[PDB]
Amino acid sequence: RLPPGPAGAPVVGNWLQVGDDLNHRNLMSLAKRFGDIFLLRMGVRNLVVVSTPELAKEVLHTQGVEFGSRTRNVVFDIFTGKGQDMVFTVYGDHWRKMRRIMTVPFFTNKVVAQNRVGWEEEARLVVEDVRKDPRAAAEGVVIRRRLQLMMYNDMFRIMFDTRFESEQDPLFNKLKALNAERSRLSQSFEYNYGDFIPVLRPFLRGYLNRCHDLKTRRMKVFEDNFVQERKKVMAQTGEIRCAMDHILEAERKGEINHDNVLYIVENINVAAIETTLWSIEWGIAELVNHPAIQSKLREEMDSVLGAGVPVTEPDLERLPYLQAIVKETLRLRMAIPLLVPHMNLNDGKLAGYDIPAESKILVNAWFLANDPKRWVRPDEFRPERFLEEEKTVEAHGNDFRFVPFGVGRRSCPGIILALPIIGITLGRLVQNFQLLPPPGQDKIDTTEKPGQFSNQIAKHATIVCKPLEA
Ligand code: HEM
Repeated sequence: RLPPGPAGAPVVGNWLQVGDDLNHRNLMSLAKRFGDIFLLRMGVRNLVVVSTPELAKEVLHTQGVEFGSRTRNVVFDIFTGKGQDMVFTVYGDHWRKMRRIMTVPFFTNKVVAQNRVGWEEEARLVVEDVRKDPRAAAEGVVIRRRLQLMMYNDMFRIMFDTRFESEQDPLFNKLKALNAERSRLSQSFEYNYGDFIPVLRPFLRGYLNRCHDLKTRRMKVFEDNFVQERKKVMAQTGEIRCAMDHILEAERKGEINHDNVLYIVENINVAAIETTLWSIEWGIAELVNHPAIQSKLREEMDSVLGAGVPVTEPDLERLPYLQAIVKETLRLRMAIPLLVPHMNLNDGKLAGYDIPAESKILVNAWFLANDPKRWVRPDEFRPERFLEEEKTVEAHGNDFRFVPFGVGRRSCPGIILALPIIGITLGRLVQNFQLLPPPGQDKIDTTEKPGQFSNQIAKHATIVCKPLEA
């Protein structure tokens, strides 16, 4: 009836057997013991993990409604207003409304066309700042730091038609720290006792007070420094000139309330910025460690675009090797490796097993994308696979082995923004630098740090960026 799994113990369930760190690696090991679908009890919380494309199809597509909700806990409830946001809402009319209101301002080809030259410039500014850093060509630079500013500027250009001038900008650093604390508080293991053993919830008072205050400070910065300016600019310009203008217009029309507006901002800041950065950083690391692939990419852009001609968004469709490098980075180095948790509001069935209502459903998407029984040597960083035996497999999940952006109703709408940003950024870097390891090393250390939320390079990479002219 229930899926197989390790026998639990009273009130702790499997918590003390498996620990707090549930990631795509040790969930693979459990799948090796218990099969394509297995159950864990984290105290009172049911967790179901599926590890086949067939089961991903069931969770994401065939029963996409039945399993189309999100799990929450007392911490995420504070930050999302108990699902008054977009990401962490259950499936229903609220989610439909939010998803619809966000489509025109954020997630169309027109949004891409209106923002691509900003993305292209922010990428060029990364190159210029690294190009002038004396360390970059010598011991190397931790390039994700400058790329972080690029991601902030790309996303705040879309949201508010604004950017941050430098890594030293006070507002940029204030916002960065609030976003970091927002995610640290929601991803910390230290509140698990009160979620898994709910009778202990009173002892979380202090932790939850900390979450309240963080939300207060973070929403205040969103409001004071970005949202209120748009109301002012909207009134004086009389028009709708950025994504969040559309959102505020929906509030003015009475379709949403101001809390919904701020939760959209809250969502984009945790869903879009560091997430894209992880893939860019991973791709840089693998390009350093695969010089032949790096040179082949550089040759593609020179051949297709011409020498010295910068890559732009409309060029990506005629740079299939660049696109394949991006897909292979999302495959081998999938940085959101368990997607986002799904949840069934009502009792359901998967693979014939009964799934209790409100179970947390995890798709091990990294494993789907790296299963040696379903891919040709997935351990290799081989972008050519997406030009050869995988040449029809795309990032939007037409093949249920490769679902880095999900599939179906709860799939990532930001795919339309992430893919061009990654491609432009990697292309621009390779057009201007030889990407090399630091002098004392032959390779970038690509050891994973797998967690329930992200699969980041464990050590932020120090990259030597040697100008091609040097
Ligand atoms: C490489 C970068 C990114 C990756 C790999 C990624 C991946 C994902 C995944 C796996 C999900 C959940 C799929 C599921 O629940 O089955 C998701 C959801 C979401 N993503 Fe992204 N994403 C990226 C960038 C972005 C960006 C740039 C934005 C917005 C500008 C964004 C906005 C969202 C939103 C709003 C959701 C929630 C969708 C819903 O629950 O209805 N993402 N993303």
